[PDB]
Amino acid sequence: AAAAAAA
Amino acid sequence: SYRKLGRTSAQRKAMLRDLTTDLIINERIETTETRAKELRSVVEKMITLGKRGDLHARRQAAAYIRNEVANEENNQDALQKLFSDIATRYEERQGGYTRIMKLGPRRGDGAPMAIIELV
Amino acid sequence: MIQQETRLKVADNSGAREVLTIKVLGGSGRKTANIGDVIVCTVKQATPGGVVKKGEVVKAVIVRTKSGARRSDGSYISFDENACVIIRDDKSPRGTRIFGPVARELRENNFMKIVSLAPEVI
Amino acid sequence: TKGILGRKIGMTQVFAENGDLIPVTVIEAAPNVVLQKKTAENDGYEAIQLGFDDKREKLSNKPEKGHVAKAETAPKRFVKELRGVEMDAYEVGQEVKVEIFSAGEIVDVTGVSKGKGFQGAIKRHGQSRGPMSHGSRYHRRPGSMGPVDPNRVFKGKLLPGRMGGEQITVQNLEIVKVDAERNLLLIKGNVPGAKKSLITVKSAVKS
Amino acid sequence: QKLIEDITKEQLRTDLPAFRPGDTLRVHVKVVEGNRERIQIFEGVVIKRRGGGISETFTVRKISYGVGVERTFPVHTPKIAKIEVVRYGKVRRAKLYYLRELRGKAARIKEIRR
Amino acid sequence: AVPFRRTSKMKKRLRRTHFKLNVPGMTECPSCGEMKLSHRVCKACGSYNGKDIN
RNA sequence: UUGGCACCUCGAUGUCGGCUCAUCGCAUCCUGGGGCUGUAGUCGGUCCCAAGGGUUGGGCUGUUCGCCCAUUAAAGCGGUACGCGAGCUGGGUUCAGAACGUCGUGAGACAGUUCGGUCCCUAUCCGUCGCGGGCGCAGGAAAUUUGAGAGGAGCUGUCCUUAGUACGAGAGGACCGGGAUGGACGCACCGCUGGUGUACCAGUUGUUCUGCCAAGGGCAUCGCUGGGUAGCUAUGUGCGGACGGGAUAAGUGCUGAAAGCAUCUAAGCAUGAAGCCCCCCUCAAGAUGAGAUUUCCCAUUCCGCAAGGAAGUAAGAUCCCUGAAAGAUGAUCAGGUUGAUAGGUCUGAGGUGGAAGUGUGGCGACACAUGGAGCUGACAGAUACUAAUCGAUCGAGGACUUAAC
Repeated sequence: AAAAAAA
Repeated sequence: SYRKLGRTSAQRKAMLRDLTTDLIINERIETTETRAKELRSVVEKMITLGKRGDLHARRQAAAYIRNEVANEENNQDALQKLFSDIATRYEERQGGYTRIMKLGPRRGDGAPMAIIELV
Repeated sequence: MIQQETRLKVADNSGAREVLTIKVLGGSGRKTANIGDVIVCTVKQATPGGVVKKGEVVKAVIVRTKSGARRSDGSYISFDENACVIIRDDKSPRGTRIFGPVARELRENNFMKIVSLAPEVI
Repeated sequence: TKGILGRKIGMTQVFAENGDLIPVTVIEAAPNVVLQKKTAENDGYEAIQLGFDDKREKLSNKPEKGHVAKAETAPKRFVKELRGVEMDAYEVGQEVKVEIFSAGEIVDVTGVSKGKGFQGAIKRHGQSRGPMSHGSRYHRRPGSMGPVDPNRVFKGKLLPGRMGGEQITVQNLEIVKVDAERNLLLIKGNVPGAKKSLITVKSAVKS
Repeated sequence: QKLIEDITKEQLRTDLPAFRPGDTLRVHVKVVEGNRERIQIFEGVVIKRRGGGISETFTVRKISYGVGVERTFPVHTPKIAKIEVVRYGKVRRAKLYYLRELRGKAARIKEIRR
Repeated sequence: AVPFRRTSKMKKRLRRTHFKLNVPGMTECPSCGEMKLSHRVCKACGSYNGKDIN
């Protein structure tokens, strides 16, 4: 995973 | 190269026509220095148009002079003023009909002001 | 200024009508050729009666461009169309007849038979 | 070697002996007065000083007036050295003119190129441009500064800055025509610099 | 640019007739084929007249074998031997870029006799 | 785009070395003074070489 | 590369493939120089020396890879967080929806497939690219410069001769040496070819205004359309990688002994590569090792007994102003009233294309003559008509030893 989807 | 003065080209033309005509009636106006430098060449070109005195030069000048009253209780337009007073006043002089005299900076924006007069 | 994927009409009696450029043969290299250069090309449209068929990968030399070819005397020449003549991998043309005007810059190369078969050399 | 230095006027075209058309650059480069001769026993090298385009006494300083007093001439705007000329062959105060160049010779032309101001990497370094579409927000930018491992940018990374105003030498140009009456040199090809700027024309390194 | 004028005044071709950018004329072009130099005639309408003194150029367009040919000469070149104006046309502008797409009668109805 | 460390007082004062502004080109007015900045009309007397032109 | 271990990070080290920019190592793809060949010549095979330069445009697939088309001198392998997301894209992986196949009673699951799916940051410091202000360089200045060092460039194809010669039964076919013409790249500049050119010229539509016709102005993308000066430009033009020196690598050797011979070596001499150090171009004395040449200004006044410190000034420079061949701003350059720096005026170049008014012909729309006319932004040459006024500020009195004077 390690998805860069910071909001 | 001419200046842009922070305006659109249509706004440039309208402001230059307004300043030219307002200098032509009131004979002494106070603007910024760069507006004076852009205005003086156009004003002496229009005085040169008034020098000829023919109908074609007057119709050329009518496309630039705005329709404001020049002399009160006489019904004189500015276009009549170029061909009646300014041309007869500057008949001998060959160019250099305006001078620019600098003033101090303005309070509100630090703009260097200048005095424009017909000489 | 003939490029890859430029469509040229074919100006001889070989049978092809429209051809599509595959590669300019000069160098590694350039993507543009003007006049007198040989290009590898493939036939897109052709007449039913002719030796050259549709889809054949052939070689052709450019004879006309709308780009202004410069000469040493300061003169310029340009056409209203791009045209080329198909050749048998040497500098001899397929067709027995050549239609349309032909630029003089083919004479600087050893392209004598295409110039001799041309109706007008400018 | 030989050379002379002057001002270029502009470009024109001249056809000569055939139908062929030649791009021609016009240079006013005469007269030049020898101001100072550098000697190896005093200066450490051999060179001559050439002065061009003399000016009014109001624009010249007292050291400038005293430096040209030895050559018996007016103070001059442009002074440059030529190295290495055939020593001696010229005395101090002798006028160098355009008759030293014949109209078939091969010369070196140098000068300060035209200024372009602070320009981006695409114009200054010829770098290729990013895509304008398919979602791309990238164009007209210099690129990645390099890898991660040195923790620094290597020296020589091409970046936007001021373009022009540097000395540019164009090699192996040909003189088309020489005008001894009007002090003009006609040179084949393009010459770096703007109009009425200083152009130095020296003989090429043959062969 | 008066110095450029004094340089190139000796090489101006003053025997050429004056022609407007909207008339048809024939150009006698000397070409070197080896060894004999034939003089081919290039009749066609003038399209361009771009000034500049010695840098003046003019463009002549003709239709040859169904393909239009545009050819541009400098005015004062020695390659042109003789210029004869065939007839004078009546045009409204100095650049005739419109008629290179108007084949064929649509150019004839614009290039009327003057 | 985030400062890693705060600027010390000495580095801030070194950066503020060139933040100062210069004395204007002010000269003696020949009519009254004092004083008058160069190439402008005097605000006191309204004169310029040397007529009262306001 | 696939692995093994789990040392560093889970109060975050963004992970594939592409775009942009590159740099480095040869275990070298080509180009350069060689040895052995079962190398007759061209083309080859293998092994050395060599990183200087260059190592492509597509079709398929998210793809690297791979296959194919067409070239090429060749389309080389790898490292740099499988280089590079505070430089860029999210097509695939890897969220939340919905399906197909399979498994599961089921909720649901699948390196099985498909459709769709929010990529933030105003740069503090070091780094890099440019531009300034100080102080130093034992007096103050204006110019011209040597070069310790550093950067840039470094690539090659095709054709003709030699010569259809050497070689070879033939087919085929040179090494070496000359001369042209190209590709890619780079540096300059518009004089041509074009592009652009929002204060240039003309045509034309709708509405409003100058009381009306005529003639014009405003707005409608610069209203639209056709051209176009200067400047900036490439796709345009000119030029470059040329000829060459020194020490060399792999090789080829000469004279020669250890070892009476032999021997490329242990001493002495060569020859030898697109490697190296120069010749080509550029920045360069903050090169604190601060260099060198030419030419000006001079050696005041007052305190401090010595060191030294204040005021005025010379040579010169600056503040302020007119501007661009320059330019974000500084800076640079041309100039400041014994002068052409800018604007205006006049005359021209170029551009546009035949102004207004009048007259003629026609019912009229319109055409013709006056007339290459009128108009013209930065392009030239003349001309002080206007503005660069008067003014002010900074700027040295030259330390001590040693040899001759």
